[PDB]
Amino acid sequence: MKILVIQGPNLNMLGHRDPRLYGMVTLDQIHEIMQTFVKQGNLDVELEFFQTNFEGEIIDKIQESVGSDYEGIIINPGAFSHTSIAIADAIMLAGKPVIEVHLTNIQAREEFRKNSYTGAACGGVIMGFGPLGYNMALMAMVNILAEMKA
Amino acid sequence: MKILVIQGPNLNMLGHRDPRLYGMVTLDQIHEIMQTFVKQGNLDVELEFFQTNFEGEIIDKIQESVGSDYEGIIINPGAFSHTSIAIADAIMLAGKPVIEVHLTNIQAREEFRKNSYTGAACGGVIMGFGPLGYNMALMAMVNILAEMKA
Amino acid sequence: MKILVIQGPNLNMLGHRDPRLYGMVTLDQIHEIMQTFVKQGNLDVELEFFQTNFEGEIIDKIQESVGSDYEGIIINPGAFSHTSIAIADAIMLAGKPVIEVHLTNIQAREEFRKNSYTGAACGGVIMGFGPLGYNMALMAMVNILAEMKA
Amino acid sequence: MKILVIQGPNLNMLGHRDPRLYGMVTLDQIHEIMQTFVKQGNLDVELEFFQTNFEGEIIDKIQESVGSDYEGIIINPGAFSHTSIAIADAIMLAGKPVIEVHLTNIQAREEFRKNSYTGAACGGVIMGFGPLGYNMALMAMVNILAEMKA
Amino acid sequence: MKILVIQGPNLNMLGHRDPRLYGMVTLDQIHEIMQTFVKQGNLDVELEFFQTNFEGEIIDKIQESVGSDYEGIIINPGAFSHTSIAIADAIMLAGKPVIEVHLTNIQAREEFRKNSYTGAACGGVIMGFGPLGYNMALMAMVNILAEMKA
Amino acid sequence: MKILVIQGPNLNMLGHRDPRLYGMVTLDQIHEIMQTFVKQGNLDVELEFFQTNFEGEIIDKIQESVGSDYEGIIINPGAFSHTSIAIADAIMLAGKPVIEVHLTNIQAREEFRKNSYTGAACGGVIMGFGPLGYNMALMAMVNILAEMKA
Amino acid sequence: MKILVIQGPNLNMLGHRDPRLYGMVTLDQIHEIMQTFVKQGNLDVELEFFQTNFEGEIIDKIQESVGSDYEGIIINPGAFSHTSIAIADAIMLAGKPVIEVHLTNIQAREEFRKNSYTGAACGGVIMGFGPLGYNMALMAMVNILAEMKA
Amino acid sequence: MKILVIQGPNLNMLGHRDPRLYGMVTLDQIHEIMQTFVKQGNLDVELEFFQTNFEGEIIDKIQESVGSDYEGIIINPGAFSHTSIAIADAIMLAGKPVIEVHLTNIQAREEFRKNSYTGAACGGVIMGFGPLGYNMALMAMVNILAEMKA
Amino acid sequence: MKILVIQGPNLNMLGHRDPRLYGMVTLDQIHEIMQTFVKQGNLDVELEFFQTNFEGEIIDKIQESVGSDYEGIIINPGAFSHTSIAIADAIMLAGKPVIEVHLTNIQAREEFRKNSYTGAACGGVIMGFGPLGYNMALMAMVNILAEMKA
Amino acid sequence: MKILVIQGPNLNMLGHRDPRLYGMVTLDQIHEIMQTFVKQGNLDVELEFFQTNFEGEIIDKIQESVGSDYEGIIINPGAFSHTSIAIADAIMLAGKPVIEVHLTNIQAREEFRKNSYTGAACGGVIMGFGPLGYNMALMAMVNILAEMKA
Amino acid sequence: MKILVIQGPNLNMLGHRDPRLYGMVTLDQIHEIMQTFVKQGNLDVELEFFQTNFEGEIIDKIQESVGSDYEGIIINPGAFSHTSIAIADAIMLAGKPVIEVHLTNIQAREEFRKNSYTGAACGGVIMGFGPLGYNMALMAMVNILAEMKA
Amino acid sequence: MKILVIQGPNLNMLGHRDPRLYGMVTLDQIHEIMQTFVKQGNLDVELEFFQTNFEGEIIDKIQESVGSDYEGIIINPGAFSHTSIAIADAIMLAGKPVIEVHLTNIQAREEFRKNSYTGAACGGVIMGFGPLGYNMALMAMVNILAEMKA
Ligand SMILES: O=C(O)[C@@]1(O)C[C@@H](O)[C@H](O)c2sc(CCC3CC3)cc21
Ligand SMILES: O=C(O)[C@@]1(O)C[C@@H](O)[C@H](O)c2sc(CCC3CC3)cc21
Ligand SMILES: O=C(O)[C@@]1(O)C[C@@H](O)[C@H](O)c2sc(CCC3CC3)cc21
Ligand SMILES: O=C(O)[C@@]1(O)C[C@@H](O)[C@H](O)c2sc(CCC3CC3)cc21
Ligand SMILES: O=C(O)[C@@]1(O)C[C@@H](O)[C@H](O)c2sc(CCC3CC3)cc21
Ligand SMILES: O=C(O)[C@@]1(O)C[C@@H](O)[C@H](O)c2sc(CCC3CC3)cc21
Ligand SMILES: O=C(O)[C@@]1(O)C[C@@H](O)[C@H](O)c2sc(CCC3CC3)cc21
Ligand SMILES: O=C(O)[C@@]1(O)C[C@@H](O)[C@H](O)c2sc(CCC3CC3)cc21
Ligand SMILES: O=C(O)[C@@]1(O)C[C@@H](O)[C@H](O)c2sc(CCC3CC3)cc21
Ligand SMILES: O=C(O)[C@@]1(O)C[C@@H](O)[C@H](O)c2sc(CCC3CC3)cc21
Ligand SMILES: O=C(O)[C@@]1(O)C[C@@H](O)[C@H](O)c2sc(CCC3CC3)cc21
Ligand SMILES: O=C(O)[C@@]1(O)C[C@@H](O)[C@H](O)c2sc(CCC3CC3)cc21
Repeated sequence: MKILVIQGPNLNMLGHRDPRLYGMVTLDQIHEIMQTFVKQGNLDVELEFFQTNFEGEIIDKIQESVGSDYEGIIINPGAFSHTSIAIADAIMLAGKPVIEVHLTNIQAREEFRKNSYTGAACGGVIMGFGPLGYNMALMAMVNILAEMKA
Repeated sequence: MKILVIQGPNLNMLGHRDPRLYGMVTLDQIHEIMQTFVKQGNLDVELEFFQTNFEGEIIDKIQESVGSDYEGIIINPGAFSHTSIAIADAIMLAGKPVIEVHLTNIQAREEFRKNSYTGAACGGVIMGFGPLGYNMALMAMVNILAEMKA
Repeated sequence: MKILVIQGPNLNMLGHRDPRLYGMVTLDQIHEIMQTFVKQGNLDVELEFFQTNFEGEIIDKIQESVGSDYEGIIINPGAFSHTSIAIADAIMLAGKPVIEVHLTNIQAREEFRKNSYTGAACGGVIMGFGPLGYNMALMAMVNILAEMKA
Repeated sequence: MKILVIQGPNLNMLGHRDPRLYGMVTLDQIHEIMQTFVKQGNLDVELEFFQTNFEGEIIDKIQESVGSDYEGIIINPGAFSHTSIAIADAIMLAGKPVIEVHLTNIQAREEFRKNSYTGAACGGVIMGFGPLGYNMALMAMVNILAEMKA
Repeated sequence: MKILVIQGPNLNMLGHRDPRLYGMVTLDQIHEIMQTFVKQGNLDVELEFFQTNFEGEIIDKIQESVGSDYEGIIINPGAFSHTSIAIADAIMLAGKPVIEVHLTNIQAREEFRKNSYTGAACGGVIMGFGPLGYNMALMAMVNILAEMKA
Repeated sequence: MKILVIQGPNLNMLGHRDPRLYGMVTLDQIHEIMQTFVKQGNLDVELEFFQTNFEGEIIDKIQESVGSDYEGIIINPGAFSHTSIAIADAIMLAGKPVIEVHLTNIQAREEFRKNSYTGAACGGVIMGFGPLGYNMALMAMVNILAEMKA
Repeated sequence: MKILVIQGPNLNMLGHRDPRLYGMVTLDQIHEIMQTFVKQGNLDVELEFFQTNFEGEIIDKIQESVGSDYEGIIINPGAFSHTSIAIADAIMLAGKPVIEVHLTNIQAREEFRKNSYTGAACGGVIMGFGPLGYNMALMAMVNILAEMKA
Repeated sequence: MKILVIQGPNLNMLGHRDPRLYGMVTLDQIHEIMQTFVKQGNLDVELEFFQTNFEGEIIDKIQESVGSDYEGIIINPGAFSHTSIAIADAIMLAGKPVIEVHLTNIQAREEFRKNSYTGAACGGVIMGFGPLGYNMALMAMVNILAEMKA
Repeated sequence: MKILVIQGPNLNMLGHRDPRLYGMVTLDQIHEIMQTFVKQGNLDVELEFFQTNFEGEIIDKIQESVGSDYEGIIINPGAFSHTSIAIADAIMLAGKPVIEVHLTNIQAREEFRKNSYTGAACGGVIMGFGPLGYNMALMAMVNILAEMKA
Repeated sequence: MKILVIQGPNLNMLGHRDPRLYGMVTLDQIHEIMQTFVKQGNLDVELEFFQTNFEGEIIDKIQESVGSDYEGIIINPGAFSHTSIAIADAIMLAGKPVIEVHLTNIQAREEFRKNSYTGAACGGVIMGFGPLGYNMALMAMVNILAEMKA
Repeated sequence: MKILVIQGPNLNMLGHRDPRLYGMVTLDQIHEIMQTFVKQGNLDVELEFFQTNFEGEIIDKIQESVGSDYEGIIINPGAFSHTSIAIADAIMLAGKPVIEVHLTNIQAREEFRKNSYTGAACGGVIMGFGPLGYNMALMAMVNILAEMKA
Repeated sequence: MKILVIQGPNLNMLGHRDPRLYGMVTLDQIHEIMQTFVKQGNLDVELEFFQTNFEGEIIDKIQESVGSDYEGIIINPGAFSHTSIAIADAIMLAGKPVIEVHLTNIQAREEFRKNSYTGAACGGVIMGFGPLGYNMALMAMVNILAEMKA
């Protein structure tokens, strides 16, 4: 399985800004942890990582995934979760499993973070576990894709 | 007349995804149908087609149209219809006729599709006719631009 | 094809009142223009025109259309667009194509004009083209009814 | 007892349109069933049936009932339930028992059907039993009018 | 001056129903009082009175007034005040002074009576004076029409 | 047929408190009246009555009904109608006919009583007939269960 | 009869500012016109005029009116109409007739002017007649106070 | 570690009702799967399982957990997620990690399921993975409790 | 006088959890303080204390109070204040004085705590005084019950 | 301790107007009762009483209290409770205990009385006990100020 | 140029209360800083400073400014920004430039501070710069008044 | 100090489109005016100017500023002010002073312009001064950065 990991606006600043709220582990470190989760698990998974601050680049990437290459997406759309009907539509149209991850619990913050157009379009959502959420999503994606093969 | 046809996020997937809702005619096929409508009508129209998943590329394109080249725009902003005040402002500022087209009837879907900032900025709106909407928009634009010349 | 053209409350005052907003072309003139569109197109269309200020007369007329006589409706429900669930239900129940036309762009006026119960019930909606909208609707209806025959 | 049965907009299409939602029993058939309920019950009831798509005709009829002739009303105002403050006022002013019936459960459909101005004005409301609701209303009206005589 | 007095749904029941709220003076009595106000004032006014429970009949009547006959309207639209965008549009389009009267203070009742589409379209509104409101409206109309002549 | 009659919070106080609004007939008296309706009708119905002030006891009881014993439920959830998504879900999951009864017209009281999650989940709803509503519900349930057998 | 005329915030600028919207007749001129209406009518009325930009001074004045001196109030609370629950309470507590006047039609302006706490507390409201509204209010007050004496 | 697994209203019907939406795996089967996840992982975890349809029993259980016995809770509050401020407070007061699981994606259903008072009180939330969500929660809890020990 | 003191969900954790917000005085300590207030005052009061996390147990207890034993209730419904229409109805139906106490100022916290269905049903409400509120309520209840005896 | 008792708009009319709702005890009588509560209690309290219908006079008075003279405020802001952010800010800025009292239960009246900006700024709120509320507030203030000294 | 500086409710407490949020610079100090800005700039400006906690005194002052004396106003209406339609109207009617200043960023605080009726009436608004905002406003006013002279 | 000036969507059209609302001074002219303000002031400021119609390019630029090069940002996000939570987050995360400027008063336009996510994230906001706002922002930034150095 190729699994695409899409990281949205501002995620590249992880570990460098607002450590109180988002922690001290960087985005690159999360990606190395995900690799280690696959390698140590001997999972038949190839991870591709992609970060961007552009809505259009997320949509382009999701559309790129219409192919025999990629079998699922794990996405943290950042602030676009709450605003991007376009990304939500791209997810709906992807026709492959998509899992949404948030570092924080978006039910427990400002009112404007409670809506997730993208999350509503995803099969499942994981929030509030920090970096561990991405490993949870990896566990879940492997299990989903194996279920679909069976 | 040069008429610019702008197609927004996800429109490039037409005919390939969710055929139940959006049909089996591709974006390229719609564009060939529009050309055929002009050629068979002997209309003095040059069509330029542009698709993008980027809000900023739509705005750049609309601004590009401030010129003796282009006389009107037919636009399907996709999901940005409901979210993009920036595109709505660009339309307001274009100072040339703009017609909004939607494949679907955005009054008859989710509540979040009912608002169209962009449509409110356009002279007219056409929705719910599938690909035929673009030919309706072409008919209308030709008639508007001929009225303005008179 | 028999196509029924239903014009709602206040439409009979067109061309005589508020010309700034609704123009100087009368309702009778629009109807003659629609005929000319059919005759010059050699379209196999018989138009029937009906105007009324009564919700109940619109519903009676729509129900009248349950028959081998009429194959589609083009309707401008006027202000009843925003208020009449009853007309919306009649449209839903008609089981024939219905197209809604507005002279003005009802996305670009008072907040109370944005809701269209009737438009949500229609296959398609055309707004903001003035009288030309009715010819667009005629073009569209002919194409829809020909598609259904095929 | 004279009991007036008022059937609102679109009810005359019952059994002929949207059978999935509203069933295959016609309005005339419901009225014959109500008669049979009275005759087989030996109830001292004279039914008068009235259907109309006009709000004003419902109000005129309700006002007609200010008389020694009619002792109660069973009404299905159709879509006017949700919109007609005027009919609600007529009901309030009738000074005789009025029972509202809906074929469908208007709590379980679109948000715009949940409000019933007319139902709020009625003594009681019955919804979601299809045609049987009218017999329930008949049972209830007989019992109410007998209680009032005692 | 011909002044048209339009009385909306349920007004014909005045004095006969809910006397606690609407009083014991009938509609016919109000009309005789208005005549007496004109006659005793030696006002150069011809009153025409019209009551109806039909929205469409109000609109037809208002349109009838597009003429050298009638110079102003005093209207109590009843419950249609709160619902009828169509009547509000007819008033806007009338191009003659229109005054709205309510017997009751519609600011001091149910929340659903607070909106008056028709009142917003009228030059002025009078509410809460019972039958006296109509004489106030007559005083006002005479003064307005005399100001316009000067 | 076994028919389960579930009476929710505060119903056990009927006839003892607030007689102006809820009447002077006790809950036990309503239950005896329902029995008499069955016995005098020679209906093949076994009634089981259950009252509780506990949401969880209502849900437990509804789940108890997943069995060859009980064929339908008549429920007055009291105030839980407006609040209990859990009871609404239990009703949805019951897979047997459920009818909601209210003594009062919950469209005609405080705004907070207008929502009925439970009523939306029920096949039908009866409100505003006082104790008679339960007999109406019994009539209806017998007719529904006989229709299902046929 | 002593009639107190209370003029609220900004009314003292009438005729001097925004003549397009509020006209060119000053507050002092309106007061002289009201006197002339009484004198020419030989009405047994003593007018007292009071203008202030202070909510507390309006309330003090209204309370001052608890006395054999003053029999009614005509009030234009200006912008306090929309905000002042305190003035609304003072009006409720006055136990004498109070009539609210607005120069403009507060149904036809900004959304924030539509609410009138004070108007809801008044017996009647007059709006949209400019200065003439005050004479209408005077006519009405005389008639109300004469009715109360009878 | 003792981990308490709390299952709320209606969860005991899993696998027996509405399999389309909630699947065919029973609650007991999920619990055996969780045990197998611990046993096969050689995790130092003792699971305690508790299901109830009572809000008060959930709160009692959570309070029971104030002790050296239990170190974390995995909870699916069912419909109480959307309604129970009391359970949310109990979670806040527990002073131990709590993870919320939903079988379904509560962002993608009825509007009334979008609010989760309980989820906002939890450290993290997992939704839309069916039974697998509970294993994800187990993975997460073990990792959280191990982090806290370090 | 027997005075029933009802303490709702989570109150039994007082003094043990979240001392910053709710203080360090336990529920048992508050109850001993209330006794001391009665004993030192030589008040003719018998206190009965009852805490529960169950809505149904509160309602059962309130209904228990329909008797010559208990003359008033002091209640802190906890989180049920904001949610429980059922408890509010039980209070309305109790026909004895009920006083609501909150430790905290529920006007000064989350928006979801501002509504108190139960408080609206109570004669009076005391909030924000911590444990002292219960003594204030005791002072008040004694004075109310003595006034009723006179 | 000097305790300032501030009474807001309309409170000076207590006992003279609307006795049904606000009772027959005057403001002066409440103040004498408060004195008697202090004198009979031998409390070391000096009361200062201040009533005004002016928002600005309340704010001036509260600011006056920034001094060694006054140690706490008991305030009934009347209708300004619901409207005055300015008074709420003055309370926040006072840096001394402030208790809000309402005669009536402002949770149980019009929707517009439910918001209390001032109450949210106060340490505690007492409502619905009539004049007794002020003695409750006095009891509470003495206890608060004694706690602060310790 | 005479420039009037109006400071609203509570501003006189600046530097003495809540220094964390509003700083330690007093109102008098801000006024001396503004003078120094004019003197050091050799600006042809005469400053007049006015602080008050009374809405009516602000309106009186603004009206005072209708004169050859004063050419512009810099205003911080304090909490009246969010509530005072009357002050907003006075500003609209002033017919001279008015600039609104807030010490804090009123977009970044409580929801109830986001609305500024007064700010909407002003030419420009400055917020969130503390005392420096007043010097920014002075810079701006000088530039505006010089532009108007040219 | 390096100060970054970020200009958002559509700002590049300034002076060329809608001069009535946005004036005739171009963006390049504003930038030259800002330079002149620095040069004539002998301010130790290096301005960098950046305009874009892309949300992602604004975020990239803001992140670019995490460096010893740039010390503050002046931003006009255009229409993204009202929509872009992503840009608001980037501003929050920048950890350097950011000032928002709008040419127009966004409190005085369409309702949809009133929300500014970005402005809420900024230290301060300036609106309604046209091009002068940018010089005000420059004055302010210099003063802020000098205060931080001290
Ligand atoms: O919790 C999450 O994962 C969010 O998706 C919630 C979003 O509401 C928010 O915009 C953001 S911003 C962000 C990266 C912040 C990093 C430290 C620089 C993550 C998220
Ligand atoms: O009906 C339309 O034309 C819409 O503009 C309505 C928008 O709400 C929606 O986001 C989308 S997505 C889309 C392309 C979908 C294509 C099959 C891959 C079109 C539209
Ligand atoms: O733009 C349209 O076609 C509308 O359907 C929009 C509706 O909101 C409105 O009530 C009206 S009124 C009207 C006839 C006005 C004619 C000059 C006398 C048309 C319409
Ligand atoms: O369920 C009901 O009885 C309703 O009153 C609910 C209303 O919301 C609705 O407009 C309609 S339309 C209708 C007649 C439909 C018939 C098959 C042609 C009934 C009703
Ligand atoms: O106060 C008024 O004049 C109203 O226009 C207010 C409307 O809200 C209401 O529907 C009605 S109904 C009515 C006639 C009632 C008559 C005794 C049978 C008048 C009015
Ligand atoms: O009208 C009904 O049947 C209601 O279900 C409506 C609900 O809103 C309400 O909580 C209550 S309370 C109740 C029992 C009251 C009994 C005299 C002690 C019934 C109901
Ligand atoms: O139309 C009315 O009478 C109003 O009461 C409506 C209010 O909304 C408004 O604040 C104002 S301001 C005002 C005096 C304006 C005068 C020319 C300086 C009157 C009114
Ligand atoms: O998806 C979930 O896990 C939910 O927590 C979502 C809730 O909104 C809902 O009430 C319910 S009902 C339920 C058990 C249903 C079982 C088949 C009988 C689970 C849930
Ligand atoms: O302030 C109050 O008294 C409240 O009634 C306000 C409610 O909103 C809240 O749910 C709770 S929770 C609670 C007990 C908390 C105890 C330390 C474990 C009290 C209350
Ligand atoms: O109940 C209370 O104490 C209130 O603060 C509630 C407020 O909403 C109301 O404006 C008023 S008016 C008032 C004095 C009324 C007196 C008999 C002349 C008190 C109050
Ligand atoms: O930030 C501002 O300038 C405000 O105008 C915002 C308003 O919302 C607020 O009421 C207040 S209160 C105030 C003076 C507070 C001083 C330390 C005693 C200023 C303001
Ligand atoms: O007033 C401002 O500075 C705004 O930021 C307000 C925004 O709501 C709006 O989208 C726009 S569009 C714009 C550039 C318009 C230029 C003439 C082509 C500026 C702004």
